Amino acid sequence: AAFGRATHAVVRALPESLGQHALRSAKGEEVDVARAERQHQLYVGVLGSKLGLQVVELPADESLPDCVFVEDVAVVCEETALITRPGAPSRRKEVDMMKEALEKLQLNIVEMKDENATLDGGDVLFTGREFFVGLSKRTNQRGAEILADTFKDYAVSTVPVADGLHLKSFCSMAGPNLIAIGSSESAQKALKIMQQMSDHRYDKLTVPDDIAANCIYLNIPNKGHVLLHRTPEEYPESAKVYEKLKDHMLIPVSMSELEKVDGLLTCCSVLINKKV
Repeated sequence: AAFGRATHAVVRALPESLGQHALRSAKGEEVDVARAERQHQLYVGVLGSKLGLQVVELPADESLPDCVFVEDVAVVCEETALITRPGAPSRRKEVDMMKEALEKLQLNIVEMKDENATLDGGDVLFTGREFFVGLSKRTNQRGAEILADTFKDYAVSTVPVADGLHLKSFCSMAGPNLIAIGSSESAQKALKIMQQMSDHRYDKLTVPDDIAANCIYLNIPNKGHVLLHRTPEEYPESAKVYEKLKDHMLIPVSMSELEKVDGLLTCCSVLINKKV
């Protein structure tokens, strides 16, 4: 029915191999794995206990150190699940535990098994109206075409993404017809490419920190517009921009330890709307 409706959330536990062996763009501090596990169980508890989603929590795999970032292996729109082929070849066995979880929930399963196609679902921004697929180092044109043949009801457009990023490294849906966007020059150029290719005017929400533009919008029954954004302790200037949304229910979620391995808020869940 409404945009942002979900009943189910597919998540995955963190391996202890994440702190040394999961992929990171930038060079920085060592990853506290136990602090990354406590921040991820607060996130699952927002979706499961505080919002009432039905949580499938997949077990961790120590040979897959990026198995927590489950948005990259599955794109779900309505009841059709596109099982993606990820751009990193070491992450391609994370589609095995996802495919069992989404056919236990009885969705329609389309597998991206073409050997020339890559797509990360963190390059996929679903606006409710249409799809924007970021062309990056993890997602080619052939993976964007397989996403277009899977979802034939929706317009699929391509945007170039600057290097080492996903498309949702600087943007997400913060509500119906509302795109949160970072204020860097790679983020602002990509929003201008996305606004000229669409039929619709989207309302725009500029936050100063680019990683803080990744937020989770949810339409939850008997609670309304729900926005999961980053904390004021992490990013103070971008959380006061989120506090101007007085119709939204704002939940601050800390994700400070998974940000060292470029993992953001949308990357750790696949949100499913299952109907009757």
